[PDB]
Amino acid sequence: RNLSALKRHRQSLKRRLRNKAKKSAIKTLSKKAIQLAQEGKAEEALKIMRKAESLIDKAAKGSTLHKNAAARRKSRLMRKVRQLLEAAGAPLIGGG
Amino acid sequence: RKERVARLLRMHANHREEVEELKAGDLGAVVGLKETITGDTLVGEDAPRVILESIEVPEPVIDVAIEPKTKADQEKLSQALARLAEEDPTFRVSTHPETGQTIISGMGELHLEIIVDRLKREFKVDANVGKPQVAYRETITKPVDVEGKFIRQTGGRGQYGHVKIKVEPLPRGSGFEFVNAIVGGVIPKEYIPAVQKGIEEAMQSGPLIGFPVVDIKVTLYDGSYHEVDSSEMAFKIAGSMAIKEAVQKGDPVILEPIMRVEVTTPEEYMGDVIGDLNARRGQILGMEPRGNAQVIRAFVPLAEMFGYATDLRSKTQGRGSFVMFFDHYQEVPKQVQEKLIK
Amino acid sequence: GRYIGPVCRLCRREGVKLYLKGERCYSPKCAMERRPYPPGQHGQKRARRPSDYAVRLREKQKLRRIYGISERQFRNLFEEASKKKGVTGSVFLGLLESRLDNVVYRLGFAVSRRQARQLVRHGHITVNGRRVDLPSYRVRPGDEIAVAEKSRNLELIRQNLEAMKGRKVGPWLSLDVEGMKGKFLRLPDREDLALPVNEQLVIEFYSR
RNA sequence: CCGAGGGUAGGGCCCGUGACUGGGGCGAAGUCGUAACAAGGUAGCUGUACCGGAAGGUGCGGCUGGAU
RNA sequence: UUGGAGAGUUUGAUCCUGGCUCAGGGUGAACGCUGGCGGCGUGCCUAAGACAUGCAAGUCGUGCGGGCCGCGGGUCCGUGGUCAGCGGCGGACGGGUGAGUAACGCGUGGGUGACCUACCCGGAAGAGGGGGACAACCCGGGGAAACUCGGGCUAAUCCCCCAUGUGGACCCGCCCCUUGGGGUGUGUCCAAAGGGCUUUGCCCGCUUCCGGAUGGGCCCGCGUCCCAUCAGCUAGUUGGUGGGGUAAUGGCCCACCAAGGCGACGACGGGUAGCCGGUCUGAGAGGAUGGCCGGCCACAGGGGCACUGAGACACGGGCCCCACUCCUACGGGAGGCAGCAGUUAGGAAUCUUCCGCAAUGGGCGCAAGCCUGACGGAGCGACGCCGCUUGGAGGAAGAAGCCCUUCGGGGUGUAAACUCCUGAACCCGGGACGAAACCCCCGACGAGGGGACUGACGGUACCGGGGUAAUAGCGCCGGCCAACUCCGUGCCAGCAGCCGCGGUAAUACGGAGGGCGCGAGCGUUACCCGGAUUCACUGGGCGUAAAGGGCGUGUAGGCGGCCUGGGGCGUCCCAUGUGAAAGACCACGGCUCAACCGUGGGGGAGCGUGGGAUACGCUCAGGCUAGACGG
Ligand code: SF4
Ligand SMILES: [Mg+2]
Ligand SMILES: [Mg+2]
Ligand SMILES: [Mg+2]
Ligand SMILES: [Mg+2]
Ligand SMILES: [Mg+2]
Ligand SMILES: [Mg+2]
Ligand SMILES: [Mg+2]
Ligand SMILES: [Mg+2]
Ligand SMILES: [Mg+2]
Ligand SMILES: [Mg+2]
Ligand SMILES: [Mg+2]
Ligand SMILES: [Mg+2]
Ligand SMILES: [Mg+2]
Ligand SMILES: [Mg+2]
Ligand SMILES: [Mg+2]
Ligand SMILES: [Mg+2]
Ligand SMILES: [Mg+2]
Ligand SMILES: [Mg+2]
Ligand SMILES: [Mg+2]
Ligand SMILES: [Mg+2]
Ligand SMILES: [Mg+2]
Ligand SMILES: [Mg+2]
Ligand SMILES: [Mg+2]
Ligand SMILES: [Mg+2]
Ligand SMILES: [Mg+2]
Ligand SMILES: [Mg+2]
Ligand SMILES: [Mg+2]
Ligand SMILES: [Mg+2]
Ligand SMILES: [Mg+2]
Ligand SMILES: [Mg+2]
Ligand SMILES: [Mg+2]
Ligand SMILES: [Mg+2]
Ligand SMILES: [Mg+2]
Ligand SMILES: [Mg+2]
Ligand SMILES: [Mg+2]
Ligand SMILES: [Mg+2]
Ligand SMILES: [Mg+2]
Ligand SMILES: [Mg+2]
Ligand SMILES: [Mg+2]
Ligand SMILES: [Mg+2]
Ligand SMILES: [Mg+2]
Ligand SMILES: [Mg+2]
Ligand SMILES: [Mg+2]
Ligand SMILES: [Mg+2]
Ligand SMILES: [Mg+2]
Ligand SMILES: [Mg+2]
Ligand SMILES: [Mg+2]
Ligand SMILES: [Mg+2]
Ligand SMILES: [Mg+2]
Ligand SMILES: [Mg+2]
Ligand SMILES: [Mg+2]
Ligand SMILES: [Mg+2]
Ligand SMILES: [Mg+2]
Ligand SMILES: [Mg+2]
Ligand SMILES: [Mg+2]
Ligand SMILES: [Mg+2]
Ligand SMILES: [Mg+2]
Ligand SMILES: [Mg+2]
Ligand SMILES: [Mg+2]
Ligand SMILES: [Mg+2]
Ligand SMILES: [Mg+2]
Ligand SMILES: [Mg+2]
Ligand SMILES: [Mg+2]
Ligand SMILES: [Mg+2]
Ligand SMILES: [Mg+2]
Ligand SMILES: [Mg+2]
Ligand SMILES: [Mg+2]
Ligand SMILES: [Mg+2]
Ligand SMILES: [Mg+2]
Ligand SMILES: [Mg+2]
Ligand SMILES: [Mg+2]
Ligand SMILES: [Mg+2]
Ligand SMILES: [Mg+2]
Ligand SMILES: [Mg+2]
Ligand SMILES: [Mg+2]
Ligand SMILES: [Mg+2]
Ligand SMILES: [Mg+2]
Ligand SMILES: [Mg+2]
Ligand SMILES: [Mg+2]
Ligand SMILES: [Mg+2]
Ligand SMILES: [Mg+2]
Ligand SMILES: [Mg+2]
Ligand SMILES: [Mg+2]
Ligand SMILES: [Mg+2]
Ligand SMILES: [Mg+2]
Ligand SMILES: [Mg+2]
Ligand SMILES: [Mg+2]
Ligand SMILES: [Mg+2]
Ligand SMILES: [Mg+2]
Ligand SMILES: [Mg+2]
Ligand SMILES: [Mg+2]
Ligand SMILES: [Mg+2]
Ligand SMILES: [Mg+2]
Ligand SMILES: [Mg+2]
Ligand SMILES: [Mg+2]
Ligand SMILES: [Mg+2]
Ligand SMILES: [Mg+2]
Ligand SMILES: [Mg+2]
Ligand SMILES: [Mg+2]
Ligand SMILES: [Mg+2]
Ligand SMILES: [Mg+2]
Ligand SMILES: [Mg+2]
Ligand SMILES: [Mg+2]
Ligand SMILES: [Mg+2]
Ligand SMILES: [Mg+2]
Ligand SMILES: [Mg+2]
Ligand SMILES: [Mg+2]
Ligand SMILES: [Mg+2]
Ligand SMILES: [Mg+2]
Ligand SMILES: [Mg+2]
Ligand SMILES: [Mg+2]
Ligand SMILES: [Mg+2]
Ligand SMILES: [Mg+2]
Ligand SMILES: [Mg+2]
Ligand SMILES: [Mg+2]
Ligand SMILES: [Mg+2]
Ligand SMILES: [Mg+2]
Ligand SMILES: [Mg+2]
Ligand SMILES: [Mg+2]
Ligand SMILES: [Mg+2]
Ligand SMILES: [Mg+2]
Ligand SMILES: [Mg+2]
Ligand SMILES: [Mg+2]
Ligand SMILES: [Mg+2]
Ligand SMILES: [Mg+2]
Ligand SMILES: [Mg+2]
Ligand SMILES: [Mg+2]
Ligand SMILES: [Mg+2]
Ligand SMILES: [Mg+2]
Ligand SMILES: [Mg+2]
Ligand SMILES: [Mg+2]
Ligand SMILES: [Mg+2]
Ligand SMILES: [Mg+2]
Ligand SMILES: [Mg+2]
Ligand SMILES: [Mg+2]
Ligand SMILES: [Mg+2]
Ligand SMILES: [Mg+2]
Ligand SMILES: [Mg+2]
Ligand SMILES: [Mg+2]
Ligand SMILES: [Mg+2]
Ligand SMILES: [Mg+2]
Ligand SMILES: [Mg+2]
Ligand SMILES: [Mg+2]
Ligand SMILES: [Mg+2]
Ligand SMILES: [Mg+2]
Ligand SMILES: [Mg+2]
Ligand SMILES: [Mg+2]
Ligand SMILES: [Mg+2]
Ligand SMILES: [Mg+2]
Ligand SMILES: [Mg+2]
Ligand SMILES: [Mg+2]
Ligand SMILES: [Mg+2]
Ligand SMILES: [Mg+2]
Ligand SMILES: [Mg+2]
Ligand SMILES: [Mg+2]
Ligand SMILES: [Mg+2]
Ligand SMILES: [Mg+2]
Ligand SMILES: [Mg+2]
Ligand SMILES: [Mg+2]
Repeated sequence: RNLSALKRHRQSLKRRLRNKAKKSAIKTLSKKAIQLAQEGKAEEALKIMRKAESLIDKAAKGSTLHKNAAARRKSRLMRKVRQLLEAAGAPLIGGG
Repeated sequence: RKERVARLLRMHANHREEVEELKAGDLGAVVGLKETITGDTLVGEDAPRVILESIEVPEPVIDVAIEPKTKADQEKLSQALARLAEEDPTFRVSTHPETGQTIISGMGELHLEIIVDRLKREFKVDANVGKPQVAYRETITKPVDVEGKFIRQTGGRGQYGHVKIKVEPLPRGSGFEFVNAIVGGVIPKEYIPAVQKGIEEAMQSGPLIGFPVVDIKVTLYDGSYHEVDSSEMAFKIAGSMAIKEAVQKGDPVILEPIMRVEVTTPEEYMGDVIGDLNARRGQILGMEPRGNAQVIRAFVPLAEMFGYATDLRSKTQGRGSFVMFFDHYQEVPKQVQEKLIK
Repeated sequence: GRYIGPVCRLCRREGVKLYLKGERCYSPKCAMERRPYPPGQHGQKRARRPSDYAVRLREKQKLRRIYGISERQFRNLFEEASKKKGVTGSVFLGLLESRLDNVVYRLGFAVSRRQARQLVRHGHITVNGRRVDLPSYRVRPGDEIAVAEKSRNLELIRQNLEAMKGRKVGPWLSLDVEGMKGKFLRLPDREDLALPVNEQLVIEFYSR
């Protein structure tokens, strides 16, 4: 008939909302940067890609992501973008 | 068996009440008693493990006297029904004061047919009985007050008993009330248990028909004594000379025991059963259906309830039945009153 | 609890003299001195040959009723020496003789073991200072049984120390009269004691 | 998209039960006859096939755990 | 070498097979008769049926700002409480049950170069600037309630951005290793928070990074019950590739290609079942068994599900569905006792709606303290075990009474009465251990001394003093099997575990006298093992007793001659790691003994690793003719 479990439940909802936020922008930008990586659009795909990498590690700082999760998402994105830009080169600018 | 008294509860008009303690004399509800039914005796853990019999009245209404015939096997009779006293405690076995004989009380014909049968065929018992069962009782109408002087002081061997009691009418079914109302101590302290034995021994016989008297109230209040002469066998007969005479003086009037019957006669033989039930001193109470068929219920005195065993056969062609149970007491009309005394 | 029943029936049923009434036994007023046949309606009848089980049965009870001990404790003492090393049919009697109430009987402090028990149970016996009211107590070698100070002034232990001015104790026991104290020396041998009990038959029975 | 469950359809196994029925067991002073144990009065047993109120008989082949 | 017993019964009698039955020990027991005390245990096995009420998880004012209150006044501040709210930390432990599961679920030994770990511990580094919101609060609609909704103001250890990179992470190089292990170079990306006191000082915090410690995940070899009257099973099914997802491997999930995977060494299917430590029986072997206590798993009314998070797909958190129940002001809304007690039903049966946080342990905290049905105690029940009491001594050639009797006597029986003696209980006084740590003082909030406070059990145990003879019942008494007569009964009434008793002399039935056996217990029923060598490995059989297949051929399968060698799989030896604790074993010791409890010793089996031996079995090679085939 009481107990701060509802207090606890109240907070978990706030964390659920903030967590579901970052992950969406992660996907939104990671997917976009891979699209322009197939386009190439070489520079225009690293710009977005850096912003993604930041969000990968910005979430991992808290409870939104574990470090391995960051390490994983960072590994794939750099990989799947590379092989895309192997169709027509031009590595500019920085990023790898 | 033991049981756990836990919650002690009381009930109110609007809600419930849990309390901590219940005092003597009071009543209430107690939660936790698992295997307890009504009419059960509950005492404390280390307390006198006693039955509260309390729920009184057995009560014998049929008197069947038995004769031990001849002669040396009389002590097996008193030992035969002794095996049934601790086995069946509803009927009684008490000898008659006047006339002198054992009368085996009981509850009914079937109750005092199986006692007669089993004894004759399991215990031999050299005996053969009557016997009616009219077992009348007698009582008074107005309060009495007499004395019982039992004095013999013309020699030098005891005998001095002076006992004055007040015998007043107590409602029918109430029983016997004895109280000690001595002012100071005009009678010694030891001769109170023994004056009561002359009051109750005289009450074993009647003045009119010689049958026990009930529904009175003896109040011992005064009486003199002599220090050396008075004996414990001197105050007893002093309490009998004042009981055979108080109840004999103050308006002694008669009474009897009535019974209630429920006859399950087919409706075709109702008027035959009805008209005769009333000529059997009957006061009808109503009829109801049952096996279709129909049941009829009235109040009939036991005296006019002998032929009715086989009379329901004569009427209903053998299609009716009954049960019959005792009920209460009353005052027979002066037509049968003034003629029973013979 | 314990037996508390008549005891001269026992010596009759056994066919032996199980000294248990104490002083009364030595006198010719003893039941056995008078009636040797077992009790009951058919005592004087010429006995019929017992079976081997009857033989071993009548041996086991003979031992028990000498010490006065319930079957449980009697068997547990038996089942103890068996679970132990060495010969069981010996250390059993030892553990029987290591009982405090039995030691009180051999140190003269009592006329009979039946009597010694009460004296133990009534706190009138202390061992090594510690007041010990336990008859089931088991005594080890290296101990000094004694009567309590607040129990030295009794008109009954006197007459039993005064009887023990003359009599001598066994090999495995020490006594100190006037000073009313004892001393447990060692655990006995089957030659130290010679109870009328063939101890083999007691072990021969419990195997069944 | 998947999804608890709901519903439609069709199946499999198990348990309880059913008018009626088929034999089986325990009984015992019966009705019926008297097959096996003696060559049991037709030597017995046997697989089979047929028939017979019933045990059983009979045909074919087999076995001796069949007697002289 | 510490360990092993059999009986009765098929016949006129014998011997055998062989079934039947009994003696023994055991329980979470229960039922009958009886029932005094203490201790330590233990007590819904049936309905994982439903549950009234209470209690079972919470804490920090030394993280933030408010409503009120007391306190010192100039309604200003300060401060102390207090109430929720925001924000931490815990709620994932601790407690219960035995439903489900025949499975890596458990047990046992490993593997992770395929992984994670909060608080704690160690080392290295760092804490500089900005920005923002939602509750409380006032204002407002609705409701019986549950209470929700809307608008605006605002604080931080709440959130966001920039800087800093000792480091870390990721792409591809490049180096040593070898499964994704360790570096390094370039590009890219990321840290943060403050509070408190005595103050250029500590203290509790915070941040990224490497290490330990502990706790796991995952995977593997071996072990793990009944039915073959279950014989064939399977489309994510078996394998590849690509990707998704996860801390991480993986058909785990998804698209596609391939045609595979398992099975008489029991697949598939059906029945039952939580598994081990152990417990009990047992000469051992083996059998049965899993309450209590410790370890693991599973479930939290039946289900599906994700969220928060270090950790749950969460017993007393949330969402949905279903069966059930209840509240109501009928508009609607609430609940989950296989937590601790308790109720109800079912049943042969299983308990107090108790006390305490004094100890122990846990959570939060600087500390004081606060929470704790974990835990420590108390209550009930002879349920179990263990100790104890109902008295000890004297006391007749033997009271009475009852029983038997050749009427001479015998039996109960030293038993009682009786004399002496002690003193269970009760009464009186004293009064525990468990309790010394946290903390206050010195020192340095360290080390080391010194100091105070606190006891549920409990005025209990125990100690002192006084002190009375103070409960005995049950089963048997034909043979097994110990213990005998009398009367009643007349194939009746009844006993009976087996063989069998009772038809007018019943040691067998019922009673009595007498006797045997146990004792606060004794008998019974139910079940496990034993005897049962009667499923026979130890350790049985098959001519007539139960049992050779009707008879051949041959598949798998089991088994295999002589000589020498190579390997070393079985096998054997040593060493080592492992075999938790508890128990059991032996020793000693603590509660007056014991039961119970503690200290210490001692191992095994089996498995891991390393070493060795080479007979026997195996295996690769060589060789012989005695088996077998053939001319
Ligand atoms: S008195 Fe005699 S017969 Fe009786 S117990 Fe003592 S020694 Fe035995
Ligand atoms: Mg709730
Ligand atoms: Mg709610
Ligand atoms: Mg909280
Ligand atoms: Mg989108
Ligand atoms: Mg490549
Ligand atoms: Mg009419
Ligand atoms: Mg004698
Ligand atoms: Mg031994
Ligand atoms: Mg032994
Ligand atoms: Mg004294
Ligand atoms: Mg004394
Ligand atoms: Mg034995
Ligand atoms: Mg579906
Ligand atoms: Mg549905
Ligand atoms: Mg469906
Ligand atoms: Mg259907
Ligand atoms: Mg169907
Ligand atoms: Mg029918
Ligand atoms: Mg028949
Ligand atoms: Mg013929
Ligand atoms: Mg013939
Ligand atoms: Mg013939
Ligand atoms: Mg034929
Ligand atoms: Mg013919
Ligand atoms: Mg022959
Ligand atoms: Mg040895
Ligand atoms: Mg035989
Ligand atoms: Mg025969
Ligand atoms: Mg015979
Ligand atoms: Mg014989
Ligand atoms: Mg048994
Ligand atoms: Mg009982
Ligand atoms: Mg009783
Ligand atoms: Mg207890
Ligand atoms: Mg229940
Ligand atoms: Mg709790
Ligand atoms: Mg005030
Ligand atoms: Mg002021
Ligand atoms: Mg103010
Ligand atoms: Mg608060
Ligand atoms: Mg919890
Ligand atoms: Mg648990
Ligand atoms: Mg428990
Ligand atoms: Mg448990
Ligand atoms: Mg079960
Ligand atoms: Mg299965
Ligand atoms: Mg299977
Ligand atoms: Mg494993
Ligand atoms: Mg397996
Ligand atoms: Mg491991
Ligand atoms: Mg791994
Ligand atoms: Mg630590
Ligand atoms: Mg600056
Ligand atoms: Mg700063
Ligand atoms: Mg700042
Ligand atoms: Mg309203
Ligand atoms: Mg309102
Ligand atoms: Mg709400
Ligand atoms: Mg600000
Ligand atoms: Mg490599
Ligand atoms: Mg940055
Ligand atoms: Mg940081
Ligand atoms: Mg900052
Ligand atoms: Mg300063
Ligand atoms: Mg590092
Ligand atoms: Mg099956
Ligand atoms: Mg399918
Ligand atoms: Mg697929
Ligand atoms: Mg794959
Ligand atoms: Mg699968
Ligand atoms: Mg293909
Ligand atoms: Mg397989
Ligand atoms: Mg189950
Ligand atoms: Mg054996
Ligand atoms: Mg098992
Ligand atoms: Mg368990
Ligand atoms: Mg349980
Ligand atoms: Mg447990
Ligand atoms: Mg779970
Ligand atoms: Mg439930
Ligand atoms: Mg649910
Ligand atoms: Mg569920
Ligand atoms: Mg849940
Ligand atoms: Mg609950
Ligand atoms: Mg929870
Ligand atoms: Mg309602
Ligand atoms: Mg309510
Ligand atoms: Mg309304
Ligand atoms: Mg309304
Ligand atoms: Mg609605
Ligand atoms: Mg709602
Ligand atoms: Mg409910
Ligand atoms: Mg409880
Ligand atoms: Mg409960
Ligand atoms: Mg109940
Ligand atoms: Mg029921
Ligand atoms: Mg029941
Ligand atoms: Mg019931
Ligand atoms: Mg209960
Ligand atoms: Mg505590
Ligand atoms: Mg604590
Ligand atoms: Mg407890
Ligand atoms: Mg007890
Ligand atoms: Mg005991
Ligand atoms: Mg004599
Ligand atoms: Mg003579
Ligand atoms: Mg004689
Ligand atoms: Mg005596
Ligand atoms: Mg006398
Ligand atoms: Mg005393
Ligand atoms: Mg404290
Ligand atoms: Mg602390
Ligand atoms: Mg300290
Ligand atoms: Mg106290
Ligand atoms: Mg106590
Ligand atoms: Mg003193
Ligand atoms: Mg005295
Ligand atoms: Mg007495
Ligand atoms: Mg006496
Ligand atoms: Mg007496
Ligand atoms: Mg008493
Ligand atoms: Mg017996
Ligand atoms: Mg006998
Ligand atoms: Mg005998
Ligand atoms: Mg004789
Ligand atoms: Mg008789
Ligand atoms: Mg009997
Ligand atoms: Mg016979
Ligand atoms: Mg007779
Ligand atoms: Mg018998
Ligand atoms: Mg008899
Ligand atoms: Mg058996
Ligand atoms: Mg045996
Ligand atoms: Mg044996
Ligand atoms: Mg066997
Ligand atoms: Mg045999
Ligand atoms: Mg064999
Ligand atoms: Mg055999
Ligand atoms: Mg044969
Ligand atoms: Mg064939
Ligand atoms: Mg062949
Ligand atoms: Mg072959
Ligand atoms: Mg070979
Ligand atoms: Mg081979
Ligand atoms: Mg070789
Ligand atoms: Mg090898
Ligand atoms: Mg080893
Ligand atoms: Mg080893
Ligand atoms: Mg161990
Ligand atoms: Mg130990
Ligand atoms: Mg040892
Ligand atoms: Mg001690
Ligand atoms: Mg050890
Ligand atoms: Mg050792
Ligand atoms: Mg060994
Ligand atoms: Mg070799
Ligand atoms: Mg070699
Ligand atoms: Mg060769
Ligand atoms: Mg040849």
